[PDB]
Amino acid sequence: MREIVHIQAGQCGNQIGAKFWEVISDEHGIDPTGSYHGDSDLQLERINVYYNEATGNKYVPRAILVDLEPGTMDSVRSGPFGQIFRPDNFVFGQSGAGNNWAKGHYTEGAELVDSVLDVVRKESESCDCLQGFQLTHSLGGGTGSGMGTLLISKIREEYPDRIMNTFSVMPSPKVSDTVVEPYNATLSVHQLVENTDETYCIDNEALYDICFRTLKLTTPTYGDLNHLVSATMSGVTTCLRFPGQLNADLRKLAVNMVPFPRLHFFMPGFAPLTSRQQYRALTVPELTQQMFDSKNMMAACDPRHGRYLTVAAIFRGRMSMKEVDEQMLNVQNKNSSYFVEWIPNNVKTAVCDIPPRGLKMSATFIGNSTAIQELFKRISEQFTAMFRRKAFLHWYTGEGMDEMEFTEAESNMNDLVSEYQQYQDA
Amino acid sequence: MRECISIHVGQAGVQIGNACWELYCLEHGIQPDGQMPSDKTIGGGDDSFNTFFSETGAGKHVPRAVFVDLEPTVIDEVRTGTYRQLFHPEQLITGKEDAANNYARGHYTIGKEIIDLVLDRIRKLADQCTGLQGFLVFHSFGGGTGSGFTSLLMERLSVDYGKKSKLEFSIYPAPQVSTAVVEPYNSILTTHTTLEHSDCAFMVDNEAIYDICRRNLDIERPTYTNLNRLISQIVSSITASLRFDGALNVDLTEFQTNLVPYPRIHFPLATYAPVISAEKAYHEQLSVAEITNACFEPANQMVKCDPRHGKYMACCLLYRGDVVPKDVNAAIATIKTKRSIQFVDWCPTGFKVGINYQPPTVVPGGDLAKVQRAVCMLSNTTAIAEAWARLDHKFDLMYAKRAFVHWYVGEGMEEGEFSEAREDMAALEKDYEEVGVDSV
Ligand SMILES: C=C(CC(=O)OC)C(=O)N[C@@H](c1ccccc1)[C@@H](O)C(=O)O[C@H]1C[C@@]2(O)[C@@H](OC(=O)c3ccccc3)[C@@H]3[C@]4(OC(C)=O)CO[C@@H]4C[C@H](O)[C@@]3(C)C(=O)[C@H](O)C(=C1C)C2(C)C
Ligand SMILES: Nc1nc2c(ncn2[C@@H]2O[C@H](COP(=O)(O)OP(=O)(O)OP(=O)(O)O)[C@@H](O)[C@H]2O)c(=O)[nH]1
Ligand SMILES: Nc1nc2c(ncn2[C@@H]2O[C@H](COP(=O)(O)OP(=O)(O)O)[C@@H](O)[C@H]2O)c(=O)[nH]1
Ligand SMILES: [Mg+2]
Ligand SMILES: [Mg+2]
Repeated sequence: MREIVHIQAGQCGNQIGAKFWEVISDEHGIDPTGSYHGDSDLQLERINVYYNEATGNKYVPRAILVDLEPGTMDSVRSGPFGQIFRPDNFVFGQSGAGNNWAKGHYTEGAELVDSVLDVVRKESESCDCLQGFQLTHSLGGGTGSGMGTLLISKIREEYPDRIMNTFSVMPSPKVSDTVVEPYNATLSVHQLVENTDETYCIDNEALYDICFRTLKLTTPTYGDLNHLVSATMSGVTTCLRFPGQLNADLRKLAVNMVPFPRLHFFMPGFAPLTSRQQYRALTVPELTQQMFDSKNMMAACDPRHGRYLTVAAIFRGRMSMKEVDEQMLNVQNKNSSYFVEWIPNNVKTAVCDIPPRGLKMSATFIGNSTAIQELFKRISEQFTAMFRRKAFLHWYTGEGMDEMEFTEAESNMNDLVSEYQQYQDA
Repeated sequence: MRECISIHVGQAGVQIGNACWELYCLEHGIQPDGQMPSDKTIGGGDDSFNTFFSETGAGKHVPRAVFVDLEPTVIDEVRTGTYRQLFHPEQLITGKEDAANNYARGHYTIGKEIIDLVLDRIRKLADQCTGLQGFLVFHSFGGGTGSGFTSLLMERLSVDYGKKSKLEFSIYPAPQVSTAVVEPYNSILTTHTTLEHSDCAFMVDNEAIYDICRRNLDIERPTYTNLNRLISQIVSSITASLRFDGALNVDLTEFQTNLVPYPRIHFPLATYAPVISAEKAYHEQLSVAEITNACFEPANQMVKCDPRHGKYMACCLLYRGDVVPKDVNAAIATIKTKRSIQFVDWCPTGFKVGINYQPPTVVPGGDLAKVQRAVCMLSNTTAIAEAWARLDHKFDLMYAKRAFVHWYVGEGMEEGEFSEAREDMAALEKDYEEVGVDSV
């Protein structure tokens, strides 16, 4: 029994978090009322990882919902699976965070953070052997970014020997709510460099482009973006939720994926992705080639602009394991230039028999590539374009922050970019 | 929670408030007696319209508003008007002698006698709020009360409600409807005194509204009633995000994040479309593309200035009615290819969009046609400093001769306050030049 405690914070964090719980509840046979009604014991074998078992053989997500305004969590509670969450695990304020990292991290968020830690402590105390935490949030707003990283720091203080994992949505001017998003993201990224073990970098620019160019969605909504994320989150957690040999827990995943402590930012990918053809059967070569294509990756970085340190690939459904190996070793041997030579056998493959709801075959990609520096470079450029003229800083200095904290955050992320470039040339 | 308190100061502020609250009642289905048969939450609630309306146990929906004037005849029309039952007598505050178009009388001589009562009444409204978000202050630049008492009130509100947000709707003077030669004096004095106490101010050039009414509504000589009904549509578009909720609805404070890059640079330019007579609208359905294009015609701006001769720091589009994002995006793409839109090099060039789904409405007997969709553009452009330059020049012409200054000194003001105010305006104009110069 290796339990994971899930936290979703802010608007983006709770919207993507709600869809993640809808998806995996269906996979494990849990209905919106928390009753199991599946037909396979594999659905229950590792259900303890994400669900508590309450009275009457009911399953309650080990999930905590956090926000500084009630709006999004009201819509979650009134949503499809809104009644499955523990009512005491809704922790919310009223003032909001105003897309302001300082409000989430230092003022408004600091008033609420102790109440979230009370619920984290309650869930942790009921764990046979807690392995760690997973946080869903965006970096471009105030609550998920500012309060989310505050929560990570306080959790690390109270559980220093547990794994911290995040699904972090990176902002992009193409799918942007406010101009201060590079400020909030730059301040948050430094927190993640220090206080997380694994971070999935989900770029809203990549999600939009996939919806528009690949899925042929002329006007993608946030709901369309969150549909891609929930499918991806289900894929990357398959190894945690079903019986398997590879990356079966958060710490073994980290040991396999993170060769240097600060370089723990992963590019996720999913296949298939196609326009609505839809009933057409997918073959192993087609899954493998799509899963490794940049068009299927969600960090808007070109992996041919860098090199893979480590890769994890997860295949779902009934397929030929021999054929999976051939195509996986095929793409590996044919494109050996893009895998670092000093980490032998750095591509690991897992297969899970249970496929998602609507597909017979699927594949999920997790890459630790030095090309992720392009993401951090874009944020640094957008940060500097405003900070050079101290633009919009009054929103933050009004909350007590000084300009020196921005300078230090700028230097920290440029250091991170330089670290990636060191190993890209290695 | 998230309540907003409106404060209407002087004749212009009060009469515009009359137009705004009448329009709000029509938009929300609130009758002149305050009853709202659709609101099943009797005596309370946390609906979106509750940001602007409190509720009594008898089912009356009461504006979160205070009306204040230093003479009684304008507010007396509210006390006996069609919507008299909407307000309780304590919300309508009057003196006996006005400020005589003299900032010094509104801020000092006459204003000091009523300021404490006004603050007591505002406190009574604030005590009924579970999460007060801030204040909306309506006033003219040119009147003695609108200029002098507003600045006194804004100063006192900063002390009593710290940094809680205060937004202005400010009536910029126009010679076609002006009543005082000294309005440039009052405008500069109140702009200087209020500058550090206001988080965001929407200036409304009476000449721009006057010209729109003449050109677009075929009104030969617009009255205040004509001007105020147009102004209330613009105010309603701006506050619609606070009073209605939806999935494409972007809160005003989120627009505000993009619109105010530096504390002093807090004067958005508003542009509204469509302004059309019923006889012209009866043929046309104006599309999303057509109303969006009209937002970049200078003739539709609320302040006369040339944004083609400035730089943009932000561009916000607030749609209401039958509008979907697909049509907005296509309209914006067309605009960027064909229009003169230059941003400063230090800010993103995108447009921030909000959509509020309830269609606009009009007051019966008005001149504006009821349309299926409307849009208010809020832009932060350096060109709005042109409005300051025109006022500053009229100030300089009179002050160089000290014309009319004795009226202010006679009420206790010093010449140093004039030059201090004028120098602040000079620095503000220079601030607008600086923000628009490319980085190095
Ligand atoms: C519970 C849900 C939400 C839902 O949908 O319930 C309302 C869910 O998504 N679960 C799924 C899942 C997948 C991976 C891991 C865990 C779960 C799965 O089991 C399923 O149902 O996929 C859904 C997803 C589809 O929408 C659709 O995608 C989209 O248009 C779309 C739009 C925006 C964003 C993302 C997708 C989908 C795609 O996406 C996927 C995911 O396959 C896209 O390219 C993939 C190929 C699919 O052939 C194609 C084209 C389909 O045509 C198919 O007929 C179908 C299935 C199989 C839907 C039309 C209903
Ligand atoms: N748009 C509009 N402008 C108005 C209205 N009433 C007055 N004004 C303008 O306001 C300025 C004069 O200020 P007022 O508001 O009338 O004066 P006041 O605030 O009552 O101050 P005093 O009467 O001097 O004590 C002039 O520029 C007028 O054109 C109005 O109802 N609508
Ligand atoms: N993919 C996705 N991104 C979102 C969603 N909602 C907001 N965002 C992004 O998150 C950032 C805004 O942060 P948000 O979560 O709304 O602020 P918060 O509530 O203070 O944490 C911007 O970069 C948005 O593009 C969502 O539902 N899905
Ligand atoms: Mg948001
Ligand atoms: Mg008057």
